[PDB]
Amino acid sequence: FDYIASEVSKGLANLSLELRKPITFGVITADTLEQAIERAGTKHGNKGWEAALSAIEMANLFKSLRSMEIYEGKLTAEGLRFGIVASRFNHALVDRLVEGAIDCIVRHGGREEDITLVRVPGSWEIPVAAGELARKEDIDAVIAIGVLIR
Amino acid sequence: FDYIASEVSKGLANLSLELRKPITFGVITADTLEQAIERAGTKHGNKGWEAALSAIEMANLFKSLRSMEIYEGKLTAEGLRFGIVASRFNHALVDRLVEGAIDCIVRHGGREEDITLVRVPGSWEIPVAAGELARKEDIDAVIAIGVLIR
Amino acid sequence: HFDYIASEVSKGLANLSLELRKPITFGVITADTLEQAIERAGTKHGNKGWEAALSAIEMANLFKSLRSMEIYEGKLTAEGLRFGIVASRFNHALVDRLVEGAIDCIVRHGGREEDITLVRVPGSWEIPVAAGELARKEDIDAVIAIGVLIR
Amino acid sequence: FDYIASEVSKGLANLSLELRKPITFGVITADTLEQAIERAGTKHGNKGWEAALSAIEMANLFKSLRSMEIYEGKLTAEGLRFGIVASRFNHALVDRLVEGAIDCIVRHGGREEDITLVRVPGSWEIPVAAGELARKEDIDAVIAIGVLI
Amino acid sequence: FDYIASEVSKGLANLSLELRKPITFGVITADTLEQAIERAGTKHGNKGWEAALSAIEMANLFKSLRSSMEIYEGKLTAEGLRFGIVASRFNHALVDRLVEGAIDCIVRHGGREEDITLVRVPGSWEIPVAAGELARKEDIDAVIAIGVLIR
Amino acid sequence: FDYIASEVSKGLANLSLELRKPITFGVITADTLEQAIERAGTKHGNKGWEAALSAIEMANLFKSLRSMEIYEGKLTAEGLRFGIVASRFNHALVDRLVEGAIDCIVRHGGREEDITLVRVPGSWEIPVAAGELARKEDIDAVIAIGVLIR
Amino acid sequence: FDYIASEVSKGLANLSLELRKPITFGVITADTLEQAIERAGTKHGNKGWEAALSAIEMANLFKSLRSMEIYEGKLTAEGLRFGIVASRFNHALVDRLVEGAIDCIVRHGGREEDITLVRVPGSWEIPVAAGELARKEDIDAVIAIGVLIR
Amino acid sequence: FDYIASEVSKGLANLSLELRKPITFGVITADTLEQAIERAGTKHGNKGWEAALSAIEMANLFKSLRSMEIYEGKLTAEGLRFGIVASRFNHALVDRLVEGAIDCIVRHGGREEDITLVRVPGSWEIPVAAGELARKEDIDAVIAIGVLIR
Repeated sequence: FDYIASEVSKGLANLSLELRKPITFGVITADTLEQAIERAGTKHGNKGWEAALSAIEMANLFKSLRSMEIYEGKLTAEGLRFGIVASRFNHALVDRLVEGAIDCIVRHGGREEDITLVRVPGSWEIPVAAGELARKEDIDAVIAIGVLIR
Repeated sequence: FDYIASEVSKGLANLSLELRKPITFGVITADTLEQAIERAGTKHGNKGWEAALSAIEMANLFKSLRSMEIYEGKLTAEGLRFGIVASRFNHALVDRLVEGAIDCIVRHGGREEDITLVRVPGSWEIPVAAGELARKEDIDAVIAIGVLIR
Repeated sequence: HFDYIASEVSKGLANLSLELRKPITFGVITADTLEQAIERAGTKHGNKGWEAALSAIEMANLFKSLRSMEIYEGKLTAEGLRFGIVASRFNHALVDRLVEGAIDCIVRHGGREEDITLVRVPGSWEIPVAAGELARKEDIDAVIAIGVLIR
Repeated sequence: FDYIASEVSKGLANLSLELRKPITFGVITADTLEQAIERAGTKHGNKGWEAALSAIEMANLFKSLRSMEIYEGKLTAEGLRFGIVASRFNHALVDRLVEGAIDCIVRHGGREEDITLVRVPGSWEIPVAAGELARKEDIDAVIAIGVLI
Repeated sequence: FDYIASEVSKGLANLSLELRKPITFGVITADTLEQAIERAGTKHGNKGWEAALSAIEMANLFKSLRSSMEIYEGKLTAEGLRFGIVASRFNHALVDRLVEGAIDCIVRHGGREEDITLVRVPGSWEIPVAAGELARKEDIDAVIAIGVLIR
Repeated sequence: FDYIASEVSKGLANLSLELRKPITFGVITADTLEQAIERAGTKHGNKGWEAALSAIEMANLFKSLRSMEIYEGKLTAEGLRFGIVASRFNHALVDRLVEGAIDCIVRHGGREEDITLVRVPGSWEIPVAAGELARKEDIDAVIAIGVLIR
Repeated sequence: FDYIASEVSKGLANLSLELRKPITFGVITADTLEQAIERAGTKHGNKGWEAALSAIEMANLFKSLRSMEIYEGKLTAEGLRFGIVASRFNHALVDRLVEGAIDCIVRHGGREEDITLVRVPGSWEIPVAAGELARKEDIDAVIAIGVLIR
Repeated sequence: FDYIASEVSKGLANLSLELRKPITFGVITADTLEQAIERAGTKHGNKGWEAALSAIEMANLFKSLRSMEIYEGKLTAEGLRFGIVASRFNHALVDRLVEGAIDCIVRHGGREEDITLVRVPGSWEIPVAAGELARKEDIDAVIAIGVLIR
């Protein structure tokens, strides 16, 4: 449970730096399933909801980036395209996180036609699968959603 | 304390219903300054930030109102004008809430050019000032920011 | 501020009903513990949404027929009437239960889901101000307010 | 838990002040069942009887008003018009209260032809229902009858 | 209290299956008059109100019965339906309340008082035989039996 | 008791503000009989006497209103037309308070020809009864006399 | 509870004998709610699951029935049509019971389009509704599902 | 002592919202006379002094009201006209508060020729009396001064 968590963290960071595209680390790491529930305990501040919010800000920031000069990202998600990769194990909480992230995009102006969802068997395969979506020229940001119970 | 809080709450409610304009009650009431510090710094976001978010949703919902039909408020505030009333007493926390409210409105797309801010000396004078801002035609939402310490 | 909100909600809805001259049912569950809200949302015989919708149908028919001796009362045939439901978002797990119960009662009494307008609000404070617009719309015959207040 | 009781009391009082028309508050408030049963008895008469008597007295006072001048109303209700609004909850006692109220109006010279009765299912809907009869120009007095357990 | 209650329940059930027509068992069986008062006092409506509601639902269900899977349910719109009611006479203090509740339920649910037939019997022993005649009438869509059984 | 007292207080206050006419709140709110007896049987301390005196000062204030300027009401009751409403329930103390109020006005120069008395069956209908007396242009002040036993 | 349970059981038995069609008695009789929870807590298939299995076997038996010869029914659900009467009372447990019956029929190869489901208000109305379901020609087996709380 | 305090608070708030004119709530509510003294314990921060300061700011704010837009009131009280209503009961502290409020106006530039003082018998009559001054077109702000001992 330690190898997988370390590897996915390293892979996501390396992909983001190499490909120059925002990747959000929406991965739940909990030792107990109860704590994993509390990370998405019926609150609107779900892990997927917060990750989607950060992804929208990062994408808008890179659109402009690519007194003094101040750069920051808006939350206007309209006209943007996002990719989402979700793990399969323990899908009871995974589905909740996916719904929250999709809700955040739609509520802030995103369209479901520009949202691509990919499902993977295990969290170990998240980085390799997300690499394809990140390398796609028609993707502005990538959100990785998973759960790791120890 | 209790009487003042009751007066401002009923005053804002009466103004909202009569004037037909969304008004958010971003007034934090606490018996101890320690509780006020908790409700002002880094707990689940600034209360002014939360109140600004609620005001944005209500403003868009009213704009829309102007199977089964479902009505909901979009969180994008492009072209929506807002008015903020802030107390002066305990400006250490009041300025914190004003920072959160302005940050929410600006980062959600609303330009700061259309934001009007009015300062009042005490919490007792919030309803009367909001009575003028709400009666202005070019105001789409009113946010009241105040602190009540017992 | 549970007490302040509950008092404000009751006062606002009552004043709206008198001023706007249109029935507004108060389907709000006020509880201090989550268990009491679960008890009312468990549909042991019927949830408050079912009961509030039932009362609203009679009120709409009564005003339809009103607007020895004379006795005025409303029937429970909900066909041909349109309803406006305002649902809070806080504790939406129980709110969805109440909304489903109210819709079920209206549908079973001859109503159609096409003639039901649903409005979502973020907080209980925004229930009165949002409900006012639906009541002012002349095509709406009744207003149902559904919400939960936990202390 | 008395939010409904507070709302109906405030609504009725404000209606009377706004429209300048007498409204009688014949509502029994009791958290226990037996006290409501006692108030529906005949030891002091039914509350509907007392409410109807108050409406008659107040209506005559309004008609007369609109050494020291003294204004008071008689208990004769010939030729007047009354609007009675009653709830259905706990109708086992509400029916007797309504019967007593109508009995008082009829036996005090009033005619049932002018008695207009409005039926509501919940006590929350008493003020809004009264908003119609009270706004009618041909209603001399409004009576509100309800039970709150 | 024992034999009479068993016979009336068995007789109504046998008539319902034989004639294939809904028959509601609105019979209050109590060992003490206080229990009768509990079922006579308003508990979300009197037993007659519930019995009439059940009769309406069953009648519409039979009317329908005579995408993924066919689901049939009964609506509460009693328009154009004819009902027959049989009631006992003993303990008429509560019996009149029950029959008034049942009549009020049918009327307020869109039904017309013209299409309601009422038959009175001296004791509960004569309920099944009268119910059989009303059920065998072709112009009857449902039968409601109202009675009280005090031990 | 609680509902009746709150409604009477709010009703008289709203009528006074709306009609801009002085109205005195001479209502005894006691939980026990002895307390009301003390307040309606004080040695030269009748509440009706005190309420009438207050009405005299208010009327003299409004007649004038309608270094620095100072406005005050003189305690002379001459030339004032009063209106009095008296509850019928618990008439034992109501009559005492009415007599005390009449004594105060007459001993200050009031004429019984200028006092109009109206009786109300219950304390609930005091506000509506006083609402008509205050609406006559020839009435200078309104005095409400009532008793509330808990 | 005694009269209801006895009459329901007797009526269903008489209907089965008269109409010559399989009717299974999936009515759970309990004094308290604990017996209902344990018998519906997906132990190895609820009462509805078992009743559906019994109905399928009986339907297969009558398909062919209606040295020595031995007749028995297999556990195939293809080509068989079922009607289910479900009580509305305590629908929180009724849904689990009816779902178990549906799962047994579907997983035995049965198709959902042959299942006709009807809801009844009370347990007393179960026999009369079951009579119409069995009397229809296109119905092969009848399942009665109800909960009796004492 | 509770009815009077609630009624005067409601009356002042309603008058301010209805008439659109600043009204300052300089009313002392203390359970003990010692605490009432401490609210004006020889300090320059008296209740009347603070109320006058708030009144000056509110009046200047409304004069202008009737990057972004920021509105706030100055303390320049010159050329303004104020009305003061003071209760009579317990005048030992009332006179101190009145002197403090007058001192604040004069010290910040106000003139005694534009200050109108009205004295009322009891605190219950403060709202009705203040309504006249508030409705006067030659009054910019109204200050209500009173003491309530419980």
